[PDB]
Amino acid sequence: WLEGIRKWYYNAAGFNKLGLMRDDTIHENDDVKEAIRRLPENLYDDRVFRIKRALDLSMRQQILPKEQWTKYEEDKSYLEPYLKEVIRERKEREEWAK
Amino acid sequence: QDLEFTRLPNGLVIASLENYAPASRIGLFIKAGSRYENSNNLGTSHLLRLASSLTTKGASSFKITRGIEAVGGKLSVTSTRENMAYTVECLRDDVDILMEFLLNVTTAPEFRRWEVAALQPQLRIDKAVALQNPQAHVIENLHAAAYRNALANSLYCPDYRIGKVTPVELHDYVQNHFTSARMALIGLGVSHPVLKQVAEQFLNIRAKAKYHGGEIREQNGDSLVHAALVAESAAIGSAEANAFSVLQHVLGAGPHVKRGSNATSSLYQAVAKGVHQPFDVSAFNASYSDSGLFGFYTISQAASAGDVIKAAYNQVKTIAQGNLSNPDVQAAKNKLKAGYLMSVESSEGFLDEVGSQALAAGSYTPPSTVLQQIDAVADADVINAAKKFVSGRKSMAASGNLGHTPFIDEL
Amino acid sequence: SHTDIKVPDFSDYRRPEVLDSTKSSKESSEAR
Amino acid sequence: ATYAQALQSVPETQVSQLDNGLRVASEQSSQPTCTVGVWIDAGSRYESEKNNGAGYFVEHLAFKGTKNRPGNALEKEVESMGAHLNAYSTREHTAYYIKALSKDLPKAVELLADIVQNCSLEDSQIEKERDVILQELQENDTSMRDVVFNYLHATAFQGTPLAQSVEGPSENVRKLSRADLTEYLSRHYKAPRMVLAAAGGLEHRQLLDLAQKHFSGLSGTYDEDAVPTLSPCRFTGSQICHREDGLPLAHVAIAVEGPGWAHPDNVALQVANAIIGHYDCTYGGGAHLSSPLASIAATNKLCQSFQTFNICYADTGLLGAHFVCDHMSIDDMMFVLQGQWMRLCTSATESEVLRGKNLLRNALVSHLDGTTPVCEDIGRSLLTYGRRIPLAEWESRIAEVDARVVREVCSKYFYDQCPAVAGFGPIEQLPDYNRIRSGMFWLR
Repeated sequence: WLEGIRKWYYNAAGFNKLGLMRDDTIHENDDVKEAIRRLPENLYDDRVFRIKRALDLSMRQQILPKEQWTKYEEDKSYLEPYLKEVIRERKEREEWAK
Repeated sequence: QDLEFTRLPNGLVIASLENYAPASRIGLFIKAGSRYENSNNLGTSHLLRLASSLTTKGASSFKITRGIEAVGGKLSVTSTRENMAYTVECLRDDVDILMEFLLNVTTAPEFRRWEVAALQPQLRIDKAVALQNPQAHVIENLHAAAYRNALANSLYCPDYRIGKVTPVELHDYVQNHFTSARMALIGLGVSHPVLKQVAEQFLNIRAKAKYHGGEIREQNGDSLVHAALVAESAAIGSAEANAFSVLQHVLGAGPHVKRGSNATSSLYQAVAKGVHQPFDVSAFNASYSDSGLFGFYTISQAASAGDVIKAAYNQVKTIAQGNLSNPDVQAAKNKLKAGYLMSVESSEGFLDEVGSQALAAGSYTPPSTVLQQIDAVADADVINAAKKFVSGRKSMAASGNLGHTPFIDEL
Repeated sequence: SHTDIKVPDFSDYRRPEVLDSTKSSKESSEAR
Repeated sequence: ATYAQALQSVPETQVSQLDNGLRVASEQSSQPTCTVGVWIDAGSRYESEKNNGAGYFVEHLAFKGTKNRPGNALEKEVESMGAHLNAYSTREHTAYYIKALSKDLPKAVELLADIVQNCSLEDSQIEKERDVILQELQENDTSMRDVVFNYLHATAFQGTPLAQSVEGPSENVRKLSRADLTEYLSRHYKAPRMVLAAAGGLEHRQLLDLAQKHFSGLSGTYDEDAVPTLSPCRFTGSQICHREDGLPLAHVAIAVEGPGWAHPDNVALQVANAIIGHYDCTYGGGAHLSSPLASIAATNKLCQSFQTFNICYADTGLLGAHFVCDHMSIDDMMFVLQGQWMRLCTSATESEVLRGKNLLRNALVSHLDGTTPVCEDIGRSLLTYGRRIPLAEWESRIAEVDARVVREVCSKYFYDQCPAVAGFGPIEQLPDYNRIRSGMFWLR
């Protein structure tokens, strides 16, 4: 079943093994930075640590124990609510020109 | 046509006057000025004057800005210590657009925090610009002295609250004062039941000026002294207040002629008899629902203001004693009858007079009746008016080089 | 003051087509 | 009850003329107030270098006594009636007017005769106002905006009267006489060149009975060559760069030659300017504005302010823009400003033109709100155009606009022309005129 397949792919990717969430990985982009800038300080300052920890792991070419890995059901989509807003704003700017 | 007028059971007001003008004009007045701010959420209303043209539940900040400009309309905000005002202009073939934008700003704004934070330093601009005009220092520092809490609040955010105003305070301030009971929707070149349709559809929703007196002295580097001296007044609507309004013009509340010598201004002449050095002076008359203020505003040099203020103080003093004649008073009436009618001449200045009454009264006062109230004023009331200025406790404020400036008690 | 400021004569250098203050320069701009 | 139907119900304007050549007009409305005044075809353009400032000097003494209302007696009657009184002057036109009530018309007209007719020009007052006006110039030395345009006209319109200021040099202010003024007044103030006009709660017919009563006495004639005529004036392409680093901001003004009043393409240009619009640092739109100039300026903080003007003279004018900016931000502005001009000369869309048209509609309507600006529109239009144009006809002229019109007209008057430039303050970054001129075209 597809849900089980989504789950396996998640563990196969391995950014749970570095304690990261999904939205921590998205390609730095204009629509994204706008969304990041709008984050609150609590959620943002957590994003920075999830990253800076992970980089400190890949430098050492190590990972965390299974107890700290990110769980699929716990994969928080903290950035999409703000990002889907921004992309909506962009299409209005384009549609308004047309 | 005649000005329609009514009220809703939820306490909301509507008017309408289809003037057949090409351009409509709509204005949503309200009793949510700066007096409704406590010491904690100061600067709130200054942010709201700028918080228009931000995101809403009904539309985004981009749609509002361009959608207005695409039809060439306009959006403007005016505030007082009591009232606020959201106003538009457009062509009467474009009314329904501007309303949908107008109400989404008023009714249901979101005030998303990042837009707010990008807007905060704009306060430092709009403030410091308007404080180039030195009066704004004086008047603001004046109300801080005469009054304690409510009307002493500044329209302009103080420097320490910059970047500290939250959206939380706003939505609270919205819900706490943006109520249907306090509003008054007005439209010109527009039919009455339209605004009824809009208001019923959308707008159908849910401190004292204690006088104290005192003095402020803002020593600055400037050759000219700006100064004022006032006393407690009567609130608007009182026939008592009309007496001040007459007394305002008897003294001379600014020139009617370009570069004229203010021949009839008793103050400017009384000062001229003593002083022979460039000066200016005029009657100050502020009125409010709870209270008001009256006195005169001063402009002089650093080494001559102490003579100017005393001369003005004495000219008012003699008039309080009884030195006043009917034709002098009759002249000020002709001035006052003119000042009112000339103010409401435009659609805009009219629009401010309509809803101000509508919030402060259950019905519009026609201007002809206002003229009758002017004629009702007696000369003795104008004298007793001046007695209050002299006898009542004072409030003072200045700014400039105060090396030679007196105090209240020396006057 | 600033109103006392006035331009001097460039007519020694100006083109002959534009030495008449009373005429509109546009007519020969195409040629200039 | 549409926009067009409101234009239909606009009050038609009345006109007339006296036997002595004087023109009369009015507009009736249901107002209780009314504005009435005089508008003259006189200004500094008609002045020589030796009477430069006279027409401004008269603006003071006209309200300082007459043969029948000497001294401040005049002022006492105005304030007695509660009316206002006001004046202004231009390089072409001068006007006195009263703002008063509907009933107080026959006294308003009564004074405007005694003001124009019987200005005593007391020698004592001539020397007082002489000192005052020298004090005004020192104040206007600080009004940096007024300086630039005065520098601007000096350079665009070299060797002509239009280079002069309304106020003229301080020298002539010091070196003036009563005789110089009586010459100026006895020459220019003639009924044919003048206009009475009004608006508000009055009637045309009421105005005539007073005009004949008072204004029948004007000199409706003149000698064989007493009244001058205006020739065209020589625009030229030039620059003036008044360097003053001590001052914190930098005013700039660039422009070109204009059509004139009566030229019909003025309409299209008012749109083109309106597309660019105008900006201050107090406007809350910011980036989301429509004018891509205003959008960029609010984003990058390239400036504090700018605008778009079209000054129209008898057969020419200035067309361009004014702007304020920090000394480290000029070069960015003149690269975007010229870009938008050349953008329009090459490619403009109906949407933004339509956006501009809707602005021009509202401005004319919104400008005509009150008895005062209406009778202004009457007065000068009767001097500039000879008649008045109703908003129905303006709309009709607007209707013939589209993108094609704008591309052409701007290409006539922006593309590859020789502009006038002015600067005042730390203008070190200002591109030299060959770079300004280099950007007045594209390689596209």
